[PDB]
Amino acid sequence: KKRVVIVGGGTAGWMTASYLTAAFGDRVDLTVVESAQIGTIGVGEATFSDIRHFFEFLRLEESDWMPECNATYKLAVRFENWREPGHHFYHPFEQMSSVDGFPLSDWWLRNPTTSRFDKDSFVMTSLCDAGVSPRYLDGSLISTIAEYQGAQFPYAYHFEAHLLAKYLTGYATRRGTRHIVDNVVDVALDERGWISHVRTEEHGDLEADLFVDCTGFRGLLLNKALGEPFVSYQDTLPNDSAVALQVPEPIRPCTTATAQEAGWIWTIPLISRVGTGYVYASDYTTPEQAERVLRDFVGPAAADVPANHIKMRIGRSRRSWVNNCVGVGLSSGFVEPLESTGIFFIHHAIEQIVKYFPSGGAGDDRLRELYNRSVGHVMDGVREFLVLHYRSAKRADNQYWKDTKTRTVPDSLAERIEFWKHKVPDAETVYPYYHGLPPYSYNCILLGMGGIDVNYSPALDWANEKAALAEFERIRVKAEKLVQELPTQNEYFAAMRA
Amino acid sequence: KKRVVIVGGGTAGWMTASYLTAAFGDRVDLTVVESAQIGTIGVGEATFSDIRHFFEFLRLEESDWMPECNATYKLAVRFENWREPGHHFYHPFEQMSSVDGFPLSDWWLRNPTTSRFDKDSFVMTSLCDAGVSPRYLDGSLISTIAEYQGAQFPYAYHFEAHLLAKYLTGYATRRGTRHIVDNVVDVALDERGWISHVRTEEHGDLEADLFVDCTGFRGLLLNKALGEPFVSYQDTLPNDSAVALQVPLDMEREPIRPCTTATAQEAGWIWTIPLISRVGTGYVYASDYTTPEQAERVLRDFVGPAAADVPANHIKMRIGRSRRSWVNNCVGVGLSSGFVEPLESTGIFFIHHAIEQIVKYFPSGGAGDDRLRELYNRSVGHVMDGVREFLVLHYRSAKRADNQYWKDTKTRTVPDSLAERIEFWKHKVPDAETVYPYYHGLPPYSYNCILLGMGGIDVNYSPALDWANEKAALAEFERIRVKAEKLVQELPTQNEYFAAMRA
Ligand SMILES: Cc1cc2nc3c(=O)[nH]c(=O)nc-3n(C[C@H](O)[C@H](O)[C@H](O)COP(=O)(O)OP(=O)(O)OC[C@H]3O[C@@H](n4cnc5c(N)ncnc54)[C@H](O)[C@@H]3O)c2cc1C
Ligand SMILES: Cc1cc2nc3c(=O)[nH]c(=O)nc-3n(C[C@H](O)[C@H](O)[C@H](O)COP(=O)(O)OP(=O)(O)OC[C@H]3O[C@@H](n4cnc5c(N)ncnc54)[C@H](O)[C@@H]3O)c2cc1C
Repeated sequence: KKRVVIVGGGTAGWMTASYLTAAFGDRVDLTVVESAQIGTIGVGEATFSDIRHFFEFLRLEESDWMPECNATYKLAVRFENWREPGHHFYHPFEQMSSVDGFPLSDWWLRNPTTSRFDKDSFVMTSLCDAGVSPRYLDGSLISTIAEYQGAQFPYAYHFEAHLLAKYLTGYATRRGTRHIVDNVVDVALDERGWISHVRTEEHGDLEADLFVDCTGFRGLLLNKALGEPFVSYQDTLPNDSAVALQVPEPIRPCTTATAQEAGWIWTIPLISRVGTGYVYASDYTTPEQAERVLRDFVGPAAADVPANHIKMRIGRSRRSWVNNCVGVGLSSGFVEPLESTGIFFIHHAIEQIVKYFPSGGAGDDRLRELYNRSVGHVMDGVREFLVLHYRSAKRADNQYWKDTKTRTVPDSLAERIEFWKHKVPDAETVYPYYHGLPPYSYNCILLGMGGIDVNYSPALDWANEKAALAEFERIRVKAEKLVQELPTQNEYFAAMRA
Repeated sequence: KKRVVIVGGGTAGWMTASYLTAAFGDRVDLTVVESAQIGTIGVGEATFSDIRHFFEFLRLEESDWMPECNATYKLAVRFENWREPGHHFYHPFEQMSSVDGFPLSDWWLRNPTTSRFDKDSFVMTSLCDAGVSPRYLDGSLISTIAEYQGAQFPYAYHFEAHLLAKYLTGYATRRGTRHIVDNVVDVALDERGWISHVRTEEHGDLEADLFVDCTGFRGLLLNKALGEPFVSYQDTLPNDSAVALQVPLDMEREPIRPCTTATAQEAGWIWTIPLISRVGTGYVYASDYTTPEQAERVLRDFVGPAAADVPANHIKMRIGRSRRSWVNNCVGVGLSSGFVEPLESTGIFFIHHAIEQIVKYFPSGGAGDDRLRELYNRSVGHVMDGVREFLVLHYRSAKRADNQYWKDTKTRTVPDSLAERIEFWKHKVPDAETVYPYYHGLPPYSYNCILLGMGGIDVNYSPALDWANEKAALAEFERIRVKAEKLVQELPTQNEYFAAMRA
């Protein structure tokens, strides 16, 4: 009978408790200890293509939780002004078809229907441009995380972080999770360096077979108590700061990432407000200037809203599971939210905690090794993907954007980029370990950002293009039909609440 | 405009010609040169989970080609006597379900319904045991190769190799392939080491933008002319020889079993490939442990009196792969590129993958061509290296240890990465995280089937399954059991199915 103690009551702590509750029911003992004094990070409002697995694993329907979390649909990230002023493109959550053995991006490079690869190749692009729900009013859409990401439309969500945490708190406590409001004030280690207990101020000492560090950037257990080194990603991704605001027509079904002079601004539309933030590199602009740029970007509704200034710890713990302690969430690592991967890292982590859950006996070192390899691959792969956003962005208007082309690139990515100049990204040339990103994602960024010239495959000069023309026409016909038929998110969620 | 000259008219040459015809039509000029005097290898009659992509790419229906090739269905490989005498198990061409994030093999280890993982977890196992067709008499089953292998039932075929070659010859020649029957007697190189032409005995010199070496083990262009080194796999897979028979049988006497059988022997294993009118059979063996004469005797004894007066085909195998399969303007396809023993019938898979990749990385003649060749070589090298690991696992996990040969399977070299995987697999059944990470045509369920069937390595179920609710897993095992018992009562035999196809 295993006991798990989760330290931290942010999104990471309550996702962990709820997921473990859904996986193990009352057969594993779960305790969350969270501080009333120490706040959560206060952001984290957009998700990634994994996310439908999480809510379905909890056996929750969208109507169960979306109204309570002011949640909306996220069908894509909309990138504005990365290639050039006034240009936008999408990374949509939608599989890219292959025709006669070549991805649609290859055919598009040879014979584009329009100048917009995303518009020609994915229906979700038109839904985002039109501002419609992916689901009809009758509810219809137009087991592992990986399998859910393989769905035709593996869409995601926007939500209020605090409301999701409160929702998941009720979900987990109603299903047996013990909820302690207290500070962990000491982490006691035994002679072999394992955690023997966490000491609280008022609830005594908590023992467990597994301690989950969900304490955020501070990494109280994994980093402080166990001394696990942290590996910076700042050589390749200099953005180290953010300033965020919550500020009270069709709701656009995507996150917007609008490139700025020293970083980029997110727009996350919720049911009753917008979450917004400027992620920036402090070497290139000040917190004062970044807040000014953000408030100016939002406009007069951002006048007297309080700013949340955040210094980010960018990188990952060398190992996320050390002895009897596993870091989940910001304690394990973090990269800038350009593709909204933080909750994906949490979700992946907790799926892997279940997968590699220890017995207490033989094999546990190998299970921990596999766990650590899996989470390290996800973060290292995503880091490559994020670097590609900056390395392929065409804009070069100032020192910041010029430096994206000269700074460190992971060596393996540099080689992939050289291949991608003549073969569009595919399974052979993408980071080969699971990191949540199928090849179409790389295609969307590479072609959208527009800074690297990509050649279509010479074979397409001799292949008959009839099937490819037919597939582009099918997508165009479907997109124009869907845009006329689907309701807005406003109407959809009004009916859901009703 | 572009010119491709294919040297060799075995399975590799005509698969290449027909595939390029289907990919490019008449927009590329194709020539096959093949020797009337140098025969083909004379074996290669079972295929792999990739294969339905090939025929569909050529826009062929099963009724178009199967009767002409005396073809049958291959739903699995049946491994006999590898674990222990009298034991069999399958590697079936059927996806393995996962329940609540764990593969069915994990749940089976915790709570097996029967002692047979393959019977409990795959419907195709029962079809093979029962000897029935995967398709009803009405034809119903119960764009890239990888996507075809992802089908629920990515089944394969048996066929007469020479009849398939003849069929593909007609297919390609009727669609514009020039067919030269002649010997290539010289391969001339230009100053930069590229092939300038191939000289034939009677048809002059042939130039091309791309030469495809389909000359078999001899590798006339890739290994001889261009000097490309060959990398032996014999450290890990010692089987180096084969003796084969084609045995006519009244295959209408009894149901044709829808699988290849691999029956372990004292110094290797014997294949049985059932066709419409005969059986292809052969003994793959290690020459250090038995002689050709003893191997032929064992094979003839295994087949029985129907092998009387049937001539034996003794084959020395070249086991390994070319260091690079595409060098300058020459790409090796088939045995010229590499070979591993046919334990999982992967040779035609290698050809099929190679020709798909030839189309994928087809050169322009200009910038980028070195990178395209690099990607091609990496892709085919990963396929062969991954399949090598998978084959080694058959021997490394086989329980039988009754003689020196089978004892030596446990002490022989194992690729270091596979040795590490095996240590993980003792506590986590194979999955995407632990299997060879590059495409090699083998999803994780394949590793599970071999690991659990061979029975020589103890595997523990995941500790999490002690706390996970097993209702959904029991429901899935029951669903498979119910479906399998229904299907075996309803499906026709292959005999009936193909009799109606011919009608
Ligand atoms: C600027 C920014 C933008 C982001 N945008 C996104 C996005 O769009 N999408 C996304 O998915 N993710 C996003 N993320 C990531 C996301 O915020 C985190 O992945 C997620 O919120 C989980 O945070 P956490 O629970 O790990 O840490 P926190 O929110 O910091 O929670 C830490 C918890 O530990 C508790 N704690 C700390 N010390 C103690 C102690 N001694 N005793 C008891 N309790 C203690 C605290 O009280 C708190 O409950 C963003 C992050 C940042 C910084
Ligand atoms: C024992 C054994 C069992 C096998 N079993 C299977 C199996 O079950 N499944 C499977 O998929 N694969 C199997 N394989 C592999 C299979 O045989 C090959 O994948 C396939 O037959 C392709 O052979 P090839 O065309 O490359 O060579 P070959 O059949 O040797 O053909 C070579 C061709 O090149 C020609 N040639 C050679 N030199 C010259 C010259 N100078 N001029 C002109 N022409 C020339 C020959 O005449 C011939 O046409 C097996 C192989 C062996 C050895």
